[PDB]
Amino acid sequence: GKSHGYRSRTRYMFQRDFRKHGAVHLSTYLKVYKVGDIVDIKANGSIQKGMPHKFYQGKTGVVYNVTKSSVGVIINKMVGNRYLEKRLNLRVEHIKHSKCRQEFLERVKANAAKRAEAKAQGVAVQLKRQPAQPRESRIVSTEGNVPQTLAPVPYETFI
Amino acid sequence: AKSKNHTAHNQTRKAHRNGIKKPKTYKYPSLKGVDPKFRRNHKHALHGTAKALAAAKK
Amino acid sequence: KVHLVAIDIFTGKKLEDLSPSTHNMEVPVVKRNEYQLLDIDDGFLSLMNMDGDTKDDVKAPEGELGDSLQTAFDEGKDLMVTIISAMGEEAAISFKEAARTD
Amino acid sequence: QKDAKSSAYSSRFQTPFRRRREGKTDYYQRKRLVTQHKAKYNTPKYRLVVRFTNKDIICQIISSTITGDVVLAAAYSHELPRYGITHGLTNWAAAYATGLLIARRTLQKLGLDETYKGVEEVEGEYELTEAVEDGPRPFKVFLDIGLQRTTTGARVFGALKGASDGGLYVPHSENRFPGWDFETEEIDPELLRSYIFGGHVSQYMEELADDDEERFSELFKGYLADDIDADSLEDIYTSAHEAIRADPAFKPTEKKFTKEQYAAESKKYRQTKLSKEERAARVAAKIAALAGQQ
Amino acid sequence: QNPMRDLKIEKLVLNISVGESGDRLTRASKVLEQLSGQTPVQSKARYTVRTFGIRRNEKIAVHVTVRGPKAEEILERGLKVKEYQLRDRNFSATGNFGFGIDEHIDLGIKYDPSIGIFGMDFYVVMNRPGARVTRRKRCKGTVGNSHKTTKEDTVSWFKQKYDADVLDK
RNA sequence: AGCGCCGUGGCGCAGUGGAAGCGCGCAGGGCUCAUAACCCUGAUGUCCUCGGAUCGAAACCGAGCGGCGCUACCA
RNA sequence: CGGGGUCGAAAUGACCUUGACCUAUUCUCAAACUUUAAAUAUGUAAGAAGUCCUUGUUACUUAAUUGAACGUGGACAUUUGA
RNA sequence: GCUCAUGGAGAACAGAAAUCUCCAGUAGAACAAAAGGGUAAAAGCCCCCUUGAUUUUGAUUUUCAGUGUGAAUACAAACCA
RNA sequence: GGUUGCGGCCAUAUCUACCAGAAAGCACCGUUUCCCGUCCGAUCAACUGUAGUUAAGCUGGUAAGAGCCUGACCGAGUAGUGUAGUGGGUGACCAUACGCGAAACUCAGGUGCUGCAAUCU
Repeated sequence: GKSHGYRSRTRYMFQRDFRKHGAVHLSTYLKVYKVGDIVDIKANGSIQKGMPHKFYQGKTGVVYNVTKSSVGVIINKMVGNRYLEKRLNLRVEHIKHSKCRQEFLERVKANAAKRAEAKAQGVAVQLKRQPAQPRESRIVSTEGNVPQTLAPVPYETFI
Repeated sequence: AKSKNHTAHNQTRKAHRNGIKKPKTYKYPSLKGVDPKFRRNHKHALHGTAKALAAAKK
Repeated sequence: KVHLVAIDIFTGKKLEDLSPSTHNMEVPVVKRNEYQLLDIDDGFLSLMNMDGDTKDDVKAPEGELGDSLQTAFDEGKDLMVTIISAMGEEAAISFKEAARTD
Repeated sequence: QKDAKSSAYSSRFQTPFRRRREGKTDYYQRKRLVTQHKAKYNTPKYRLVVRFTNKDIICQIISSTITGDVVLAAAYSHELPRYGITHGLTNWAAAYATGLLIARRTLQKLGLDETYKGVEEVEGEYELTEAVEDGPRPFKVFLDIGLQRTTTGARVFGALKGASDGGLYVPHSENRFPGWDFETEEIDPELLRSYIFGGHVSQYMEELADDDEERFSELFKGYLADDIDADSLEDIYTSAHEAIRADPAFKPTEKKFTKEQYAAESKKYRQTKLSKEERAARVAAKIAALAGQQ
Repeated sequence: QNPMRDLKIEKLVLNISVGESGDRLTRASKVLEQLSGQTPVQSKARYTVRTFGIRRNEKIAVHVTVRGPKAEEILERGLKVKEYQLRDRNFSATGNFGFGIDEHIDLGIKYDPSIGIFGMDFYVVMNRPGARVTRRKRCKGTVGNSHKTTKEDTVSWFKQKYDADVLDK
């Protein structure tokens, strides 16, 4: 028979961890969650209530709703030829924040600081990120740094 | 007389023809699925603020 | 298709049938139960369980088994009798002596 | 031989948390207590922690953050003598008094004390600090006893009643204050008031005084020094409750010294780690002694 | 050094393992509580076997755990019936020890024909303080090996007490 | 080759998780001049082997070994 | 301390051998074992529906004009956020 | 409220295995079953009290046509433990 | 700096064997009338803080310590892997080009840090 269950092909996925079995630490509960918060999803198999599906394991979503011990999350899910909005009533043991979003907000306020300084002096912020541009010329010296000539090595069996 | 049981061949070409349109995200989304306590208070608060703004500009 | 031959058991009467190997055929939920033996009144077997002095039961199967059992009770040596409960049609089938627990 | 565990055992070993190795917390309970309805996002969950040493009581108002629990208030049997108790700094009555004290301290620093006065006229009955009308709700606080056996007739619940009388909305039930007859589910407020003002202690004093003066001298020795008796103890407890309601405002010590003087002596007396080079020296001396063939 | 690592007893315990259940076990319990002045505690099975003719949870035995001056009094009565002579084979690897005997009425009992006869297993747990440092709920800890107790120190204590000798091995 | 059944005393055949039944055979005694038959008596069963589950198996589920059976058609 | 062979009367007495168990060592392995752990594939963010400041609303929440959600007013442009 | 399997050391009958006591014991046990995850002041063992295995109907996830069935998740208003 | 309480991360924090411990604080400890629970005031409840001890717990230090953690200009740019080729080879397989890049091992280092409050020469 063919077996396709809610917790199928999930063994190593909800394997808790090595040397981290047992209970959960408390920042998982003391953290805070608001509408519009972006969150990651990894599931704690030690908490068999409020779980997500293995599809949503290791995924990312946005909050829309908040309750006693649980949080609403929106996800987009490919179904045939479209992305469908899917709403999950998850538990915070399985939730965590997205540090990408945190760092984005920090970049935002720093960009604002730059705009403030450039309102103070008119000094051409250039706020946008730019890639690792190709590098510029220079002169490398040789003092104490003579080039050692190298060449290949013969074939040794090494047994 | 057996047959071809299954294959995902050509499905992604079919999808990516006119495919994977992101869902149109909207301002002021559904307040369905939301905590009804919050729904109720949100209703009364909006009634209050509408009244207040109309009284500020009547 | 299968020819089947089985003996109706509360009567001792042969039953021959035949039917395809893949069609469904009914089975009861028969179970035998041991019971102790007390002073036999008229045909009601005077039995009991460990937690009950019950069983104004199946009325003395008339077979040679029944008569031999009557004689064994006449010479005592209590005989744990076994029955069966096929379709709620109870009947006694055999017995054994209390080799211990005299 | 048997007193040597395996490398694999010690490798695959998972520690518990620190406080659990030390036998001081139940993260089960701590979770149940500090975790909060996420609709109440940042509004904390205020515990009233109470703890019992030998020769002391502690009662604290505590909250919970991500770095550590955080404090508002405190209370101590070893500063009750400001408010007028000298002996029995771990008893039921002192527990009640500490709870009352920390309650009035909080309501002092938050102005809930004129409102939610609490209770002054005490008889020993079950009633909670029900809120005012058209006004701020009383301070909601939840008890935390750590590991101590919830059991009928304990100084922890004495402290709890002290807080509730001091004007804190702590939730509880009357089925553990002493005098709670089990089959006839009724509490005895007069017996409870006796335990408040020192009923059982005074009973012990009375019986020893009639029969066993040698134990009456061996212990209660400070009471002998102070010339105490079975009405003075009630009167001082009452006057001390009044003084607590008067000036609960936490006058601390003077400390006689400075932090870095305490630390100078402690660091002086301290030990210290044997560094890498002198570790090499240590092993080399071991070599030259023993591997030097005597 | 010896400030308060001085030795003492934690407990005596008396076990009786009746071959089966029944009035014999009840009578053994009656005997133990008649001696102790306090009620005993019965003991059920663990699993099943016919060689003894037993089953799981069938009340095979009884025991008691007692302490203090009463415990040591009962102990020295056991010793005087045992002529104050014991075995290093009987002593354990920790300092705890014991001995199994017959004829409990030797301890000075007004026998009754009902109670019958019962043999016994006395066992003795000695220690030093820190008992609750291991056996409490809070700030639990495993004692130091220095403060631990052992066969040799325990037998030395037991000999210098009573001047009562034991066997070689 | 595929599938199914069965292995219980010296023999044959029953046996249903709390723990082996019967007959014939065996042995002893007695009658008999002796053996039979006869009367009074007792005993005998790694339950095919290994492993498992079970608090515990002959039984209940795997591994193997054996004695059998059934399948084997349209060309 | 399983089997035993010997000294001998035997002795938790002595010796010898042999399967166990313990110790650390060694050779080889695992689709349904694993501490570890890639490559490739995969989710999300990279702003105007935004950021900040102020204060309006509510029967929600808070001990609390505290917080939450939605807003007023104002500011933040040319690089409005790779 | 306790901490299991197992091993070691003891205690008459009592032995390999009966009950009691001490040491270690990160789980090598147990949780109705299949297997897999999960769990050590517990979700295991014992003990106490109970009947939320209740009512109202809606939302959501899985299978998925985003139909049903089945199972589960998180809430609101009630009544209860 | 030490100690106590509530703690965050939950082994640099554990484990084993020893050594030491000013003060203060914890703790050990003393007692059973009172509420309370036990076969047993051992556990737990209550009383004194008196009788006494820092031996144990607790804190720290030692160990060419086991373990854990980190780093390596150690192994190893190896093994594996993505893409290309009318590349080689009988084939298994391999090399090359554009790219990513382990683990084990070997060696070196480290052995809890820290928040709120209170307290100690």
